[PDB]
Amino acid sequence: KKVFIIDKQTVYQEIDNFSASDAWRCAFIGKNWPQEKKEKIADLLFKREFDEKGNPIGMALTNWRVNIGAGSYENREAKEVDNSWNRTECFLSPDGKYDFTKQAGQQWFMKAARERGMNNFLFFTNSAPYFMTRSASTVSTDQDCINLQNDKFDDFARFLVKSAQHFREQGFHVNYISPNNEPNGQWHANSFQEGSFATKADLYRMVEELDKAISEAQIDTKILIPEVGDMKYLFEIDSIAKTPDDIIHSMFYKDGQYSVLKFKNLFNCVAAHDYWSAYPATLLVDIRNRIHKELSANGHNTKFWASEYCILEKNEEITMPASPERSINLGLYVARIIHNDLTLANASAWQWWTAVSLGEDVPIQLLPLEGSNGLSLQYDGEISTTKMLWTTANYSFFVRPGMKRIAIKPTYKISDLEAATSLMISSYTDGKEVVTVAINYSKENQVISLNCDHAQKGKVYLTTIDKNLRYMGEQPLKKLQLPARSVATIVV
Repeated sequence: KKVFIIDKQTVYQEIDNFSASDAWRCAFIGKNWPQEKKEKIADLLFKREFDEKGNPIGMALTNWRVNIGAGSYENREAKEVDNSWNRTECFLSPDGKYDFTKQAGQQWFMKAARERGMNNFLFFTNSAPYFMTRSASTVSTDQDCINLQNDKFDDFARFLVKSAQHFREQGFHVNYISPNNEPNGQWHANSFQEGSFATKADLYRMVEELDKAISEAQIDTKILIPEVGDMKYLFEIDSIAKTPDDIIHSMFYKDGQYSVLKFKNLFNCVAAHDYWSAYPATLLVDIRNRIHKELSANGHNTKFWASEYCILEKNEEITMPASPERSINLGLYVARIIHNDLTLANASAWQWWTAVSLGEDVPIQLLPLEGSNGLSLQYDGEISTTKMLWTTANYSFFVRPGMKRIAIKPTYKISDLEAATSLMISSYTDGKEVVTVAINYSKENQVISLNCDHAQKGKVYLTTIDKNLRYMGEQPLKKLQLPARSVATIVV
């Protein structure tokens, strides 16, 4: 039996949110799906309530990422995005007129979120509007620099700011704008999707122009970068001048070549994606420790956000025919990413890629109605929750904006690396509740003692192969039973 002491006096990062993305699919669901199904998805995502038996109803996410379209849909007769799922409309047209009735399905999702008490939005782009680009398309045709014309950084910044301002004037708190996605990526090799490579010089200009545009508009919105596809780009990795690597030192130190710290409207936070660094455990823990080491020595109190992930990689832990065992394996694999982001990288936010998917790689899997194909999902389908939804919820439903991570140390020291394959646990508080989330990654049931001031009991919520964040009643803290292969949230 293991004993953990919670220390309310040792405080780490402030929590901003847990999030997911509306990209690609929500345009269809919000516009076409049956009302009751739409509403049900919205409840699983946003609604912070318990059902009749005391079980959380969903993730109750506290940010929502909206994909501002670049118009690969209007421009589709060009050499554009090659499929109907992944094309986007654009509010702005080449004549400079705005049509805010577009992106209707996604606007439905904004409205549904707000209705459920979640009014915190981030607007993100995968490309500048097709007509502003070098290739005349959201599909770029080189890796030289950003697929955006040299005199259109201001036009693009103005487009992004006007869109945010429009939605603010409709009552939506669009608090962040993310102008560039995975700028390290060789996007010109990919027509499945909108995209652009970009250099740090490109990124710096976008920050500079957005900063100016936000000040002119006087909107309460901040700029988030760089959304690198792999956390390795946060440090220097090659000898190629153009590469947007070395993000932390070059962009988020005051003497960095492309330091953005001076910009008033910068969100003081670095965003990167979890991709390709979640396995093996040695890589998982080392790279995330490095983030916190380098970032916290910048003397600026800069936050970190893990801003995109889905199951993309393949490995022995998660690559398997579909099964209830595969299902919980995926849930625990991702819960481990979450824990290490929060505790090693000290992340202030953890964000999914698309909330819904046809695969088993995010919170909600969409199943064709029987006998139907994948394209039929543009119109109607069946909602299936994954264990990833529930293991995220262990965190997201209970770890609310404004809470701070606090210390929870065992009596016997474990290494970051050893914890990753056995038992991971972290705590958070708003001064009224203390929330502890324990991952039992091992194949053995474990018993723990939770020492938390003078408290004797907590409510337990449990996700296993059999359980979707099931409420387990008030439990004695001195003897908390952690099933093998489970995530438990303990609320004091």
